[PDB]
Amino acid sequence: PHFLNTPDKSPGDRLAEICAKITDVDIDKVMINLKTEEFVLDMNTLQALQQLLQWVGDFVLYLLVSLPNQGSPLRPGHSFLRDGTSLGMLRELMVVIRIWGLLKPSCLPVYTATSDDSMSLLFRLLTKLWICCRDEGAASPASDGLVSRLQPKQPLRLRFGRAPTLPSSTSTLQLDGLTRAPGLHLGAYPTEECKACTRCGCVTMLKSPNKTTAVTQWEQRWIKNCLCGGLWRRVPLSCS
Amino acid sequence: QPLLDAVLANIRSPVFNHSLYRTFVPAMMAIHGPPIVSPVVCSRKRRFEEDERQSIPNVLQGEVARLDPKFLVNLDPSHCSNNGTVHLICKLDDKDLPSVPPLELSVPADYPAQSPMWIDRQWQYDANPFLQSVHRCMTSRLLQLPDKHSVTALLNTWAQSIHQACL
Amino acid sequence: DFDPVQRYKMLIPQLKESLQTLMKVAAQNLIQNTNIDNGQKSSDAPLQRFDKCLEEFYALCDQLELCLRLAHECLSQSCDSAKHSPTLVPSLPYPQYLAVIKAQITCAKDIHTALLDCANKVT
Amino acid sequence: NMYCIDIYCRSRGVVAIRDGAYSLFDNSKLVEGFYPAPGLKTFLNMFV
Repeated sequence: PHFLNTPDKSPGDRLAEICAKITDVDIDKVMINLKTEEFVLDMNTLQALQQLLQWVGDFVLYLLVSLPNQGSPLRPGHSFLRDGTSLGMLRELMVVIRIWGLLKPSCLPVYTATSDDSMSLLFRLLTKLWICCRDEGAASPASDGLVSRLQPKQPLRLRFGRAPTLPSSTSTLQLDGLTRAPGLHLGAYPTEECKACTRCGCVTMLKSPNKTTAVTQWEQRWIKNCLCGGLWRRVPLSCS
Repeated sequence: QPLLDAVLANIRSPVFNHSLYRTFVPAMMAIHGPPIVSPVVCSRKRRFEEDERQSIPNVLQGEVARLDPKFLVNLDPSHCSNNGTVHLICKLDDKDLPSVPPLELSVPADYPAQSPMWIDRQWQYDANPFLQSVHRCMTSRLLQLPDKHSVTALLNTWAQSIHQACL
Repeated sequence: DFDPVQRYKMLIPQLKESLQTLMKVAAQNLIQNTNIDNGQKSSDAPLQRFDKCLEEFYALCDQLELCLRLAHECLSQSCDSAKHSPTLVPSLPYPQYLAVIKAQITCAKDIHTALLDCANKVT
Repeated sequence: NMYCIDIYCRSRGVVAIRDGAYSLFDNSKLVEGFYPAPGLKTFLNMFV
């Protein structure tokens, strides 16, 4: 909904939705195919770089490196990548952040090295599996070889926001009345918390003030319950 | 020479100590690969229950455990439980001649004082002339004791005065 | 033909200056990252890779360490040779020296076997 | 002092091997030192 576009013949929502029906590869061509002007909304756009850009980049890169992990200790391995619609949303995100980088130089780097940007081949292989994952289609072997090898731009250690388990149906429960024994989305996951770190349902545990300037959309969005995040806890800042 | 990192750490005022994560940990985990530098489980309860709750401050306990077996300390009427913590009712049961048990009520373990108080002395000492001389000698010795202590110093001085002033 | 002392002497200033340069570029990357994240974008300039810096630093460190270790090994070899053999080489007859070395090895092996049989008899 | 390798064990039995003359980016440059390209070490180890 960040489309604060000038009045046009149609709305930005339906236009970004129909952007899915686009060319095969080279998103640098898709951007000129649809539009490139009416996307800027603020000069102080430096909000998703330190928080979201690295996040979405790590997510898509893990989605890449997951392909050679077909023989994983799981029938679906780590994930499916059989929807395409979500991948279409990811493509909309990557093209709009390409426009952002064209406008605001605080774009999303490759996070390791050798940007020679580098998201081009990434988007290319995403679309290559897209034609294999749009609708009523099976997964391809050339894309396997294309994704198997890795460049000097492939980090690791992704968050994987999830909740700790509680499988005490009739089996086992290692707890008492007190003394929990120890064993994030907008980043802010250091080694030991040094802020409010408002605990939440599953993974958030985000800081209460967040030291924000204009990213108030997220904070004002997560004041109430969250997805598997109604369990807003007050876990103390027992840093160790 | 590289004070630049020092002034940068000085600059690091904002609470978001997570940018340095993305700044440093990629290359660190790349060139150094100990993802588990301590896979040993660490889950211990710091404070469950730890208290004596059944005796006096054990400082005086460890002190009185060292004294000679010729000193027999007992328990007086309950007026030195926790704060005063000491009712030095002692008997010099040994080969030497016996005498009147001392009082020697010291103070909290901080020790801004000593034991000798001598409450029951008023009639225990003036009645017997020899015991009166013993009391005189013990007072003269205690006054010459710079900052006497809880059990050792007081009882030692008392015994030596009792067995020196025989004459 | 470079010498271990010479290679050490020429590597130490390169190591120091590489340390200085990598620390400077690390500070530059840190202040740029903070300005882009904490404050507003002011450092409108591309930084460096920052990985090659400490990578080549560790490379030169490993090189220095292994060459100094080789020099130490050479000195230890010379010391043990002078202790276990007299300084004589083309003066001493080479076949006689080879036979003496073989006899020394056989004698050491015999002493080791004797101590091993002793330990076994202790068992 | 030539053709460095680097093996290291981290998991219960997992010991990874790499060529120490690449600097995490082979297409860019080299380590200005020990000679790279030890050869087909990958298949040599994959033998077992």
